Amino acid sequence: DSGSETAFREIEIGDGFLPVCSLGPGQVGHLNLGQDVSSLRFFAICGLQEGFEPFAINMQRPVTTWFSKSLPQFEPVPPEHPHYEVARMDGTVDTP
Amino acid sequence: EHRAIMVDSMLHTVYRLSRGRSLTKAQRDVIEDCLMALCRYIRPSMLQHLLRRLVFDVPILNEFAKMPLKLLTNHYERCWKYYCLPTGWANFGVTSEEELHLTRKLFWGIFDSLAHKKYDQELYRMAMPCLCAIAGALPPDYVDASYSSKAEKNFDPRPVETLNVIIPEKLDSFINKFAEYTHEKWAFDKIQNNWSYGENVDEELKTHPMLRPYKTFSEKDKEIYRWPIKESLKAMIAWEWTIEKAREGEYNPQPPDLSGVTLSRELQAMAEQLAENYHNTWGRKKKQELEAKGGGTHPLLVPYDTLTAKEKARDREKAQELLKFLQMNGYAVTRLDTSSIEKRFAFGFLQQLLRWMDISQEFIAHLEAVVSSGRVEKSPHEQEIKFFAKILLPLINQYFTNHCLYFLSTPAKVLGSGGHASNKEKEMITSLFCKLAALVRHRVSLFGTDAPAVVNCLHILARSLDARTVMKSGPEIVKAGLRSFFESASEDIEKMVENLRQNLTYTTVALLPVLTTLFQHIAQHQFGDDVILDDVQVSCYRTLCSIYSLGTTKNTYVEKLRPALGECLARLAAAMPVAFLEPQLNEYNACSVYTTKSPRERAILGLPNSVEEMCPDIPVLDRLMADIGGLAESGARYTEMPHVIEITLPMLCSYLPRWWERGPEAPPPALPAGAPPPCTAVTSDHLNSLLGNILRIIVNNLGIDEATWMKRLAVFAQPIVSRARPELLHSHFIPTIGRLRKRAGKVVAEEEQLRLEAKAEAEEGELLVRDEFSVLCRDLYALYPLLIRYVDNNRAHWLTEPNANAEELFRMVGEIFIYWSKSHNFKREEQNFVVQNEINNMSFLTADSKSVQTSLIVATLKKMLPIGLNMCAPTDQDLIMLAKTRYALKDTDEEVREFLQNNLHLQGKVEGSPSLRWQMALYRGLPGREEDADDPEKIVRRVQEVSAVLYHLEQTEHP
Repeated sequence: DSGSETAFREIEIGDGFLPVCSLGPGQVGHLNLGQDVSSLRFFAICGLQEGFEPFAINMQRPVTTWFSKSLPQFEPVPPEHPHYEVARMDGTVDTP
Repeated sequence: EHRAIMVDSMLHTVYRLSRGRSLTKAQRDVIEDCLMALCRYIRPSMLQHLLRRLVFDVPILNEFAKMPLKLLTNHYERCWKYYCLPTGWANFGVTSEEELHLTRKLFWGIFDSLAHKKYDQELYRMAMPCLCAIAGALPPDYVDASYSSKAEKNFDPRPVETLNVIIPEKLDSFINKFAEYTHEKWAFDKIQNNWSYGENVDEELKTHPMLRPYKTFSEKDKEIYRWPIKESLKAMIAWEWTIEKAREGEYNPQPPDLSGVTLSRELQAMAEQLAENYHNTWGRKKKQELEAKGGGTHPLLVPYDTLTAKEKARDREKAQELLKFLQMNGYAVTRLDTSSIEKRFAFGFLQQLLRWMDISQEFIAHLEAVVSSGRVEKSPHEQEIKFFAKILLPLINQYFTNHCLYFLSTPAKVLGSGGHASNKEKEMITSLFCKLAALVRHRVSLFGTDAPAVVNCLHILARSLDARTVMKSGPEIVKAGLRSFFESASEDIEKMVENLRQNLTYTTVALLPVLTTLFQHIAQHQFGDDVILDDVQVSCYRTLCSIYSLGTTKNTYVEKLRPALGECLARLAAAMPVAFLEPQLNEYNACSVYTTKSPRERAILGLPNSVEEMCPDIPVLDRLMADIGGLAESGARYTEMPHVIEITLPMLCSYLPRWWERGPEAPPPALPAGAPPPCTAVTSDHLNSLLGNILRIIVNNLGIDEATWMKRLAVFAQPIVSRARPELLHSHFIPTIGRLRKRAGKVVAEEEQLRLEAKAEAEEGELLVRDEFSVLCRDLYALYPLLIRYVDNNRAHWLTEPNANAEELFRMVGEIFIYWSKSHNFKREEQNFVVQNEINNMSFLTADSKSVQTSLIVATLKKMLPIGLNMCAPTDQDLIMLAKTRYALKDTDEEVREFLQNNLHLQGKVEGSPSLRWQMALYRGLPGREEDADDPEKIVRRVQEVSAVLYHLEQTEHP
């Protein structure tokens, strides 16, 4: 809206970054990382000769992806949970 | 927020000390600055208590209320999203309708107190930012909880006079019955807490211990508890209402007072006034205590409608439950059915300025009637003059600027994020705009100090005033008002034709720019098809030819304002849906009055049944292209034909792009939908030829100095650079950029021999080359925006299929860039020309459509650097960097060429490097790429040029 090309002008490197997508209901996308540079369309227009290596270009195996499986599963209550806490009260006497 | 009660009390005490007496100027200053800086860093959630205290007596609007008004104009300006946006302000919550009604009450109080208090300069200077801030903070779609409020008046709440007012006995039986029932229902509330009411006093009963049924329970204390409800019902009949029962009917009762049922809106308002009755009946006794101490105000002694959610609920919920309990038990009470449209803030607020607009017409009726008298000072409405133009005009300015998206929002075309308006609210803002046009009609000389304010606020009124609902299913009064305004404006332009050969100064500075903005606003909707018809279309019909006659005239008086006329006619050209420039196919055009009307109807409307006869002065678009092609071939000059460039080119470049969408080449949605003929032969060739013609006129008049119209010619050709034929590149863009390159190179040669010259000769020659470089930057800023649009249009094609013309252009613009980088005088003359003609905004406009950061030359270099970056090979990219470190060694370009001839022996290996491997793979598999570029001459030339571009670009960004 201001007119600059970059969406985020300053990002910390931190612990790294990963190609990510969130598809809604009844939505179809094609997450082409760029295993084949010829298969990567519009890359000559944007990304090539600007210094952008296609992500996952030499990686011979297709990149293993991780999807947010919406199946409920029991996991231990974190000690850092900002809403619930679990106390390990000892046995003592007249109390288990 | 954890300890908000004590910050509330501390804010209250600081306000008490700030308005307290026995304080010097500095002593009160410290307290008031503490108040301001304190509220600056306090969440607006807990400030509503101070806002209640503040709205109690800020409407007094005196010196003691000066600084609180400043506090309000800081706070309400700060928390815009908290009060206005339906979604709450970031990291905080959303305002309550409670606090929103304090906002409304504060705005109305300041407005009416300003309308009563006589004009004081000191007061009005500060009161008006507060009004703008409150208007911005309060959202338009907000509706008050009760439109028909009590609106009564340390105010003393007057107790309801129904204690002594007689009560009819046809409805006095149930007053007693209901009061006794509420005592019984209090006992029922006791037993709902598992506390059975006991005949005697018992400690185990946590709630009211001693309670008996009315047969034995003492009548005196029955009346003690029951008198507030008895008085409440007696009030509810006494305040001009009828609580007479709908049906014939009139210690533990299960049904309590409930508020489930809805009932009428005015009856809800009466219930709200009944809550006001509760407040004042309880508040008389509390005010008796308050005046005994003479300190502050009890928190609930402040009006119930200003109280917060819980304390206002203590009366509101009681009123609703009592009235709806009546209605459920068959006891409907009737008091007027005001629509929610009029209940909305925005409708009532702009209607309020409509009523003060007729009051402003009253003071202009006392001003215009006496302006004929010389040296007149009779001002019976001096307060009206010093209120309207002083406060209300920038008030509607700011409000319309900050809520124009909702005025312009439409139930179908939803533009405002908050929402859209009602049809009535859409039409009378148009009527307000027309009545302000009448208010300024022939009054440019009058209120001259506020004349720029009038014209700017009417520009703000000239936008978001038409939601294409007044024209389509709108009140005929407002439709006739706007149609007569159009007819009067066209007759006004017809008066300027006689003048050019007080309306003259009312047009050259007020009516013409506002007409320009209005037509631009119509074009930005692009729904002028329904707006410009019948009277509107005939008025624009004659306006178009009349201003063409002004273009025909060649006196200096029309010369001085012809650019403004040109902007207006371009706007109406993009707002005219008749295809005025195609008279041959006006029957093909459906929007024409010829198509819509019968020949007899045209005759009685005064139309010659033909656009040709209607405009004998303006020919067809084919004739205009023949003219402009002949003029460009003959080398048109700005002194030779100023009218063509500033008048007729706006016609052509506003008609052809917009009417391509109506042209046959534009894809119709379907064959039956596109069954009406396109009524134009423009297609895309006419756009392409028009762009070529303006490029030719710019390069032909590039030599002559002055010609300031280059800037507005460029922004007028902004929509025409898009969708151009690719051959135009080598046909026009390459030759004129080559001419500019060679000219600029001669100027840099003059600068270099000027450095070689003596000192005083260097200074004088430096001034003359500053003049030459300023006109050079003028020509660059006239042409290179077109280059930017063209290169963003065709960058993808030139990158997918490499273009030799594009590479030649790369070398062209690149050596222009290196001239700019070497010449420091060039850079500062670019900045000088930019600050002279305000091109800093124009460069950003060109960049967004399709200083050093906003430098046009470096911008068009970074747009099209990928062209030369494809020109160079990935194996030669290593040579590129090496030549870059070498150029950072400040080596001469002949030297860079010879050492690169040496350096051909260590080109980076592509097969060894995994990155260079695929870069070489794509570069070689590029369809237009050949191995002929491996020749050493081509390698050294292309690597030298490209690496020079990168070097100079990095020196520009960070030396």
